[PDB]
Amino acid sequence: MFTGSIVAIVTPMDEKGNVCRASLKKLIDYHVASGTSAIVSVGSTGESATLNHDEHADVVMMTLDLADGRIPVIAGTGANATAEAISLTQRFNDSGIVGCLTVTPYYNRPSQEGLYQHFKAIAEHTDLPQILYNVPSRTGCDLLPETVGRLAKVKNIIGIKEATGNLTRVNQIKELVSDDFVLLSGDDASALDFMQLGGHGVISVTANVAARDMAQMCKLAAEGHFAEARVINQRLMPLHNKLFVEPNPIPVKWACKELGLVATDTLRLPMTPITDSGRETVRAALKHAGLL
Amino acid sequence: MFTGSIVAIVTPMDEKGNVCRASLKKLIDYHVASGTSAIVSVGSTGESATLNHDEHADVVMMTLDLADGRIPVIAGTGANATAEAISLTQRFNDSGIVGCLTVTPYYNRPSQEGLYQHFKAIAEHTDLPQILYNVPSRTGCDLLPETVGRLAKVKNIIGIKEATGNLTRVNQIKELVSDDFVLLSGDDASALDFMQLGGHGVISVTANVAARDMAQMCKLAAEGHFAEARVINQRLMPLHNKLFVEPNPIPVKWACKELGLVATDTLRLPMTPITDSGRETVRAALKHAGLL
Amino acid sequence: MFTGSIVAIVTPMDEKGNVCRASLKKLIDYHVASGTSAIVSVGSTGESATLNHDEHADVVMMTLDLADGRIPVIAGTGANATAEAISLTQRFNDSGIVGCLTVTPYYNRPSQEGLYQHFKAIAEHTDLPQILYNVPSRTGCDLLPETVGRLAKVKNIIGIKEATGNLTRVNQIKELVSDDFVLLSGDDASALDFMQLGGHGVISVTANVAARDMAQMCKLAAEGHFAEARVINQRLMPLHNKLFVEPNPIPVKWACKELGLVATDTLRLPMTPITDSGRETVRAALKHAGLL
Amino acid sequence: MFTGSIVAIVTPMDEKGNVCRASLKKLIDYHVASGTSAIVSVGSTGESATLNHDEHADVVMMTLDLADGRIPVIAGTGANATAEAISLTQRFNDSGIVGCLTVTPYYNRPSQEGLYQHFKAIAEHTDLPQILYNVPSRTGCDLLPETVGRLAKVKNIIGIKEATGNLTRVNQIKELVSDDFVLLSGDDASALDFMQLGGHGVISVTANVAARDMAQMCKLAAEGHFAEARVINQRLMPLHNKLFVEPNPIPVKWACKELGLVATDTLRLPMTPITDSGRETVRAALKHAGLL
Ligand SMILES: [K+]
Ligand SMILES: [K+]
Ligand SMILES: [K+]
Ligand SMILES: [K+]
Repeated sequence: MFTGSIVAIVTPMDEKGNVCRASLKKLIDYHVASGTSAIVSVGSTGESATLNHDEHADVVMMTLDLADGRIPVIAGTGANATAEAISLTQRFNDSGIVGCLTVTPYYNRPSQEGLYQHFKAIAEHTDLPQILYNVPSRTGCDLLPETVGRLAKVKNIIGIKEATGNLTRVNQIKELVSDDFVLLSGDDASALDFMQLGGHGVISVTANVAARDMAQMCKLAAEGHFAEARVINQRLMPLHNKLFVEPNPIPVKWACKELGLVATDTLRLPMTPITDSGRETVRAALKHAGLL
Repeated sequence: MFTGSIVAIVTPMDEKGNVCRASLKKLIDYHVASGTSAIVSVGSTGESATLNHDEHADVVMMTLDLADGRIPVIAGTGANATAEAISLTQRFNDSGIVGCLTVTPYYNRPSQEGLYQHFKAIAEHTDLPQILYNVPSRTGCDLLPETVGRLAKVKNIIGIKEATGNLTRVNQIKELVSDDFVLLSGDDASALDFMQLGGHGVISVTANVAARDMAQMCKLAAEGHFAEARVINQRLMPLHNKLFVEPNPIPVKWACKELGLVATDTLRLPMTPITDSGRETVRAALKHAGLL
Repeated sequence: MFTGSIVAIVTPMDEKGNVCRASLKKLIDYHVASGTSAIVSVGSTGESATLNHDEHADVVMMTLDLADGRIPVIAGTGANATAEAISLTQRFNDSGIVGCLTVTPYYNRPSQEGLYQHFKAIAEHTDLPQILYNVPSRTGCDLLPETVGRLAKVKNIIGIKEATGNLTRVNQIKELVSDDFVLLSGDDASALDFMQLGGHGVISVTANVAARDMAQMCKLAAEGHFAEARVINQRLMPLHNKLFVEPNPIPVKWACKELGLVATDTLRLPMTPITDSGRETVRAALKHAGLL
Repeated sequence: MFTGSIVAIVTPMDEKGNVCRASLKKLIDYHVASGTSAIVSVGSTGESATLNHDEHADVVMMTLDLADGRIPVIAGTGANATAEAISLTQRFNDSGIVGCLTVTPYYNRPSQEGLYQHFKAIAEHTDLPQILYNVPSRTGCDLLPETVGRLAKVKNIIGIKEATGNLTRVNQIKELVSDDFVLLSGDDASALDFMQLGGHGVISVTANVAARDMAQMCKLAAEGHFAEARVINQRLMPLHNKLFVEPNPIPVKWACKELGLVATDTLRLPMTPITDSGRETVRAALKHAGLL
């Protein structure tokens, strides 16, 4: 539910750019079959940026329905206005979702005090477990360990998706929070390293197309079998890197379509279709992972 | 008007975070009297992030009404979803605004081709002049001179607010675009340098509280009187820097309240009240500028 | 000899700026008593920058003499001219030193091919074991894992001091080199993390003044007792950070003098004496480590 | 002379890496004929890093001799040990050089106070004009405008080569120093911008192969004819960039050989020969500049 291989699942779309139920069902069946631990619905990889809150909610509810209790579902609930974050979270109160993934406000670059008040207010308006999400390269701000420690004192703030790729954050956060506070990687290429340092799992883009390998890798890591996990990691490393050859989720949607997991690789503007060079790069990575 | 001193105006709020018409009137009267070239309504400094589109539109309409033809108004129209940008833009068609200030999508980090398709589509569906807005520190993406050059070929894409603070961009862009394309600094501390290199004006935070000095500085710059402009710039430099001592528009709103231009310095979360240290810093800068 | 807690030992000086033998002897006795694994003589912390090659060699030979076979000594041999690196290394051929620490050329920013040819040529002119040293913040260049792998194929290139503080390098290098290639941290604040990921020890500044704790921490790490090691790390973390409050080795020399380990904290220009604020910061860190 | 186009001249070498007098003569004759303002002898581009001080001095003396009073010569005198800088400077006292170009210490990352004491001591022990040289990408430290202002008060500290490429530095420094203090760009690609902002000249790599165009460009810039200067700059821009496609001076030495200005393009390790791809890139840039 908040450990192991968690997929930041794509929102598959028809050619008109609306959610494709047949494709979503196929994806969710795949994750259940693959041993994926949970699904993050309408996170970054799910095109939270270009779905309105009604559409977002429709996808989350559809994902929950189709999951049919077989696999836990975490809703993306991020917003750069605290009022909007609260409103979006309230949509899922008493819904069946097991928790929320909520990103530091983007664009407006709040202070560490602002981040504290933001997440505290959100937490106060829900009984749902909250996973903080830090990704400075996308947001323009950086939720530092000290503030994470402050926020971990709030009862329902229970973990962090740390997407900096800065591995020193693992033990910096760990020393300031209780032993049951969950540390999850948001950076596929460093996620095994992140678990080797004490992290409890990954919210993963790669898991969209290598769900089985990712589940296996994280199980091995949790068991302390890092050399064995590393063999899998090495097979997946080109995907971990090349799934960001063009902006996420352009490559991973293409990959999903290539593997027959979704009907179309359609995205919403300003995401654009994969370049020819992109296709070949990603195809090479899939081949390296043994997925073709 | 798209040259000279253009204020990125604060959205003054009462204690409930709602727009304060009386305060907005005072500000607009102040800019009319002080020679400001135009008003950017609900840009970053106007808390675009935390107003919903309906509130956003209300503020722009209120600003047009209060302006009453005395000073041109430019609407902030940025969104990270191309469909949303287009929809927001339509709310202002035939409103009386003279143009739109439209930011590169934030958080989703589109490619250069993505940015091209975003702004092209926005421009296609309006007759209004469009001013592009690049601010990588906030958005996570960087609209490069090559792509600005492509976009400048679109009839109604007329200029750019360049907020990198990287002065090499001025002549990189200038050489790729027609001589009527407007280059506006979005970085107060480097704006005079930007104008000296070929820039046509500034969309300014400092202009909120030093409107007359900014207007004169920009006129002198336009006339080639850089040494004379620089004397004014030097007295404003502490403001140019310290208005960002805490997240914009926290400092400038406090400054406006201290001068009596607005009734309260209230903001919306995740912006929080200025710190005591911040007040001291900002106060000092106002005094250096001769404003208190 | 190339694992555990290795000290990048200061070059203690009299008030005239020349090596102080009495102080060097006291330091070396301290390291023997403390269980320090080896001594790096005239590395960065030893003011390699401001000693000429004759003076450098005198200090290395004095350190070797005073060690008297009780503790292995690694000579700093870095130079940004390959001819000079070769000449400096040749001074120590058949001397008693057990190996060399050789930094990527600084200032002239060679290519990865240049780095390869540099280190290959050096290795070819000596039988001594070579430890590569990467510290981009000081040198302006970055020896990447791929090139490390290339160089590890040379018989006497046997390890790396990785001072980037970028923990992802550990497993990137490890996968490209043989199992007996040594990975050492050059970044005290992340060194435990570095060992947790597979590193074999640290070449440490902190060990100058906390030799016992550092030895104990590294032993615990090598044994897989990371929680226990972490308790020591937490006690030392303020030193790990604050020993760079002013340029290394200004703080650590002051610390050594304060602990009675050296007679004077004299350095050579352009290093300047510790500031008053500096003194208090470092004193607080020593107190936190229980060393006062 | 400390204004206009100043060439950072290559140290031409035979196949053994020894200075080639015949090639150096050709280069000097070329700069005399092409209107270059002065020659910087054994700066970065002259492989200061890989000549020992005696060879360094030989090249400077040979350059004075060949110049034969026809063009002023500035000696590179930088060292990261203040005592060494002073000693090197004395080798040139009463030599006929008109001044020294002295870099911020590299690798040891001194404080601003350290830099102050370094350059003050150097200036004290010579009558020669000193030009400070700031290039953080290479040295690991950054001489800030405040400290430049302090140093400019020293009689014989007369100017600065500012190689950051950060154009805001021009007027930050200018406002802190007297009107006779010389501001010289050390970044070819931004040099015209630097001059437009108030800079007095450039210490240039590009001038090695486009001496006449550089001399005219700088004269036009000095006269305020920026649009006319910019046309020349645009034909040189590919060289300004691609002369750093591989580490300086690898590209410019190859370019000199291709034009027939020098007999061989040999460098000293850790510089290695230009790649085939590099040749292609550089060749293209020469052609764009009209030189081949
Ligand atoms: K909690
Ligand atoms: K246009
Ligand atoms: K080896
Ligand atoms: K002076």
